[PDB]
Amino acid sequence: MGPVWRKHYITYRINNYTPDMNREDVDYAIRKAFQVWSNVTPLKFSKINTGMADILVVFARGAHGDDHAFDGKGGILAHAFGPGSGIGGDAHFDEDEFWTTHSGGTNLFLTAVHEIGHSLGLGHSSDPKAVMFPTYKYVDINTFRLSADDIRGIQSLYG
Ligand SMILES: NC(=O)[C@H](CCC(=O)O)NC(=O)[C@H](CCC(=O)O)NC(=O)CCc1ccc(-c2cc(-c3ccccc3)cs2)cc1
Ligand SMILES: [Ca+2]
Ligand SMILES: [Ca+2]
Ligand SMILES: [Ca+2]
Ligand SMILES: [Zn+2]
Ligand SMILES: [Zn+2]
Repeated sequence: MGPVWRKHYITYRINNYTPDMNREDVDYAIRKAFQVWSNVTPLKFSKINTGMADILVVFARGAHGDDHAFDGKGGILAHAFGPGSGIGGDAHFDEDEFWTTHSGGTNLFLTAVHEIGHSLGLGHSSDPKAVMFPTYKYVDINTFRLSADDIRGIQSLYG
């Protein structure tokens, strides 16, 4: 097992915005992704626009300051650090991907759901129907729901 936030009130901040999408559409995708996890836990998420946040959201390309360089278009889409101080919790998205509000390119909302799972301390699921399954695939975003496995996983960390 890994680490967890030793608190239930968790802040996030968007460091910077992909030019792929409009600013409002980015904020929304991220907000809705946090809400997915909020809906099945006691966790409360708050966006801040300046200052120290628990989870920093970053778009960057190639080698971008950690031990985990991105790899251009395709392959790695994003990654996130487990709960902890400093870079802990932070979620990074590869700017070399084309981020979208829909099924075009790589869907930011679905990807954020997956990465925030990691930011909260989840690992991967062996269940192909779970959002924490290790590879991207588009599913209808209006009908999207966490799988029972995702809910089991997150509730085992936060009660
Ligand atoms: N070359 C690679 O692709 C490597 C290989 C994996 C490894 O060995 O680390 N991947 C990597 O390095 C990184 C690691 C970071 C992470 O895992 O988040 N992974 C990645 O870059 C991929 C991260 C990702 C994983 C899953 C999803 C999604 C799943 C779903 C979904 C919805 C319903 C049902 C089923 C699925 C919607 S969206 C989105 C994004
Ligand atoms: Ca990539
Ligand atoms: Ca952090
Ligand atoms: Ca891009
Ligand atoms: Zn990174
Ligand atoms: Zn993952």
